[PDB]
Amino acid sequence: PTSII
Amino acid sequence: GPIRKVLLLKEDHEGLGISITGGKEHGVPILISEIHPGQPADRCGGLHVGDAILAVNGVNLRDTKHKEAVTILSQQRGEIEFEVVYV
Repeated sequence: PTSII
Repeated sequence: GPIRKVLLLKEDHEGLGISITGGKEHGVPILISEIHPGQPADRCGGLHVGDAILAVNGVNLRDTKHKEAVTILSQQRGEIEFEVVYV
């Protein structure tokens, strides 16, 4: 799982 | 490598410019997987793909699940201190 912030 | 504390300046209208993977449920640190060009993390010059984010503004993220770490990171404003390490 990848998140962008 | 050694722990570094790195400052990032984020305007309210922009994101940090970082992709994140990892977290407690994966048995690995919160990890920077991408640094996006022109955004605060790129501009600061001190954050790199492969860095583990140990803490942000004194919030220890060494043992936090992905979602909650991302939420904490997303809540930070202005001049933000990242404690990172490239082991």
